[PDB]
Amino acid sequence: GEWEIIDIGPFTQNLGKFAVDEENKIGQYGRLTFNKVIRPCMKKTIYEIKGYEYQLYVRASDKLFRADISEDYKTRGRKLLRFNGPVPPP
Amino acid sequence: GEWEIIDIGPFTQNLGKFAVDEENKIGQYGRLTFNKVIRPCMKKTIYENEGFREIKGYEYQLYVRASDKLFRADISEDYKTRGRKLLRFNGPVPPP
Repeated sequence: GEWEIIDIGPFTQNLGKFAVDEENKIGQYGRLTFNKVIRPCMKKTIYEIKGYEYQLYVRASDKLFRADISEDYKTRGRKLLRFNGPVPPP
Repeated sequence: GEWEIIDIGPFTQNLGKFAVDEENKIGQYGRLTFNKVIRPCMKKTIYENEGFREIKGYEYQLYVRASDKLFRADISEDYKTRGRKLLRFNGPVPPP
């Protein structure tokens, strides 16, 4: 596992939207409206690379949540691993 | 507030010792034996930007292994006073 901080550009905002979409299907937090992914955004590269994990602070419905997203290198499948909160801002 | 990942040498391990020593003083857990601060460790540099710019202090987000479990500890330090404070200590958490 190697870690880096990545920026919060539209590619990163997409992962936030994915987190919210997936959590909305699960329904534990009710109906969330995605607002924004905030800093800091972290990315772990899992090793030859197997895939990645992104740790995000996602603001949905004016609340902040922690979402972890896994991404497989070969298949490019993504999965929401964790989604909890509300948490205070970092 | 600029963030960076910091390495896990003695300064970092002693932030981890701080966190464990403080938590043990609180006593809500059974006695925690400090093992190690693991990667990643994040450092937030807190700047004052209005007027003469300067670094006021730092906040650190740590993963600390203690009694073979992992905990999350956030620590702030004021540079001028050397005031180090345990902002939060939660756990056990799953590994990053």
